[PDB]
Amino acid sequence: SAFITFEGPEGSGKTTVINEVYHRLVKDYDVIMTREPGGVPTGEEIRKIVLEGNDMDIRTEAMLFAASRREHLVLKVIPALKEGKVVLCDRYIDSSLAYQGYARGIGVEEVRALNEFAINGLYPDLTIYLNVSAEVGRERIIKNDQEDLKFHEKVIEGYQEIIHNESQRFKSVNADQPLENVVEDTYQTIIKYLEK
Amino acid sequence: SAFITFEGPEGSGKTTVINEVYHRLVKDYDVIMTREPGGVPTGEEIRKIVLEGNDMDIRTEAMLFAASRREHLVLKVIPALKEGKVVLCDRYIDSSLAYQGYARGIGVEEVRALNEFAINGLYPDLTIYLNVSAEVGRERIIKNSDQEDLKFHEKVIEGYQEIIHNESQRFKSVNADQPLENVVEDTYQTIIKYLEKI
Ligand SMILES: Cc1cn([C@H]2CCCN(Cc3ccc(C(=O)O)c(Oc4cccc(Cl)c4)c3F)C2)c(=O)[nH]c1=O
Ligand SMILES: Cc1cn([C@H]2CCCN(Cc3ccc(C(=O)O)c(Oc4cccc(Cl)c4)c3F)C2)c(=O)[nH]c1=O
Repeated sequence: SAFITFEGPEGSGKTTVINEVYHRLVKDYDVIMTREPGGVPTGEEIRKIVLEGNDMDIRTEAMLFAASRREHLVLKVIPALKEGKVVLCDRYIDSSLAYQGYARGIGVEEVRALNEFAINGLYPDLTIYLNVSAEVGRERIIKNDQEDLKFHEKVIEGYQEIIHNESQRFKSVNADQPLENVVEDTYQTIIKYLEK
Repeated sequence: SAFITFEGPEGSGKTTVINEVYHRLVKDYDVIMTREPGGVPTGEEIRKIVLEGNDMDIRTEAMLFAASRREHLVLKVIPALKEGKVVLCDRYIDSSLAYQGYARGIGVEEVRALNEFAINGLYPDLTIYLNVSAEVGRERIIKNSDQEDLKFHEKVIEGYQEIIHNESQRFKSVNADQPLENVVEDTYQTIIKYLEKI
């Protein structure tokens, strides 16, 4: 079994990459695509709070993302891994570190301590980082304001810091290239890991 | 201002004590009494998830108690402390430490790290611990309102003892084995000595 997470800001081609890689992996592996809360009842209710929430305190929001993460991990991810599945998970711990920790200003290590409580040692076996420049990412967003532009840059800066410190499970894919190549590089990286 | 929390297992008479003590304190201090979620909408919606939980994972439950704690602290406690009020809170971080950490088995230090993210340095100035023996506690439950319930009750008490041993300075342990009139009086007097020394 394998627990593979996908990380990157918006405009990184993440949705296209997961769907295309899923279609290629299904030939050889029992594979699933998922994202938090991913249909888990408690997680869905938490997501309703987050999405109905107005001016929510950033720490409360971080704790809700971590609570939906745990529900999705315990009721979806772990049973799938137990079945021998390759789990392709859209966003996990690193999204909270880059968005809540870095971009929102809580502190990466403070958001890490929170998410280590939530995942309780269950780190991904492999994490694909779709390394897009802010400029290409910004262009893909308009295809698919000032505060939004700067928040997007801060998210990327956050991801740079996370990938700088930890580089074992992390595999950076050049997401500035056309999506066909981003898909191919992501596919080859996954196969190399799975076949090892 | 002062942030005073109230802790204890069920059967310690905690609700009864806090109500009576608050009623006496209102006569001399600008004081509010609250508990989580305490009407804060997001906290109330979180409370509904906790209660609707079917064999909920203990870590998710702990994070929901901590998110409810943040909302209640941010919207009710901190603004009252900024207005110079005395804030009496029925259950706070130590309830998570004792129930989720010790009795549920997540570990006190792990639940403490979660709750330190939630409270962001805002520990109580004083914590009243209603120190009821497991035997008096057991009997009081049967009068106010099995083997598994008794064991969890003993574990909650053992947990609070562990927390108090490691952080004695913040706590004031009140004999909760004595009649409720006496528990109220000792709790009220402990709070007065603290309030008149600030
Ligand atoms: C997983 C995750 C995502 N995000 C971001 C990722 C980029 C998009 N934003 C906004 C957004 C967009 C859509 C939804 C949406 O799902 O409609 C959404 O709600 C949730 C997404 C995941 C979990 C939860 Cl509890 C809510 C959301 F916050 C969330 C974080 O800030 N932190 C995390 O840990
Ligand atoms: C504050 C707190 C309380 N408890 C216990 C205290 C003893 C009673 N139980 C059960 C209980 C009883 C009533 C309610 C109730 O409020 O009806 C309740 O729901 C909540 C109480 C506080 C916060 C939240 Cl999110 C839910 C509850 F869990 C919870 C914990 O285990 N951890 C904590 O952090």
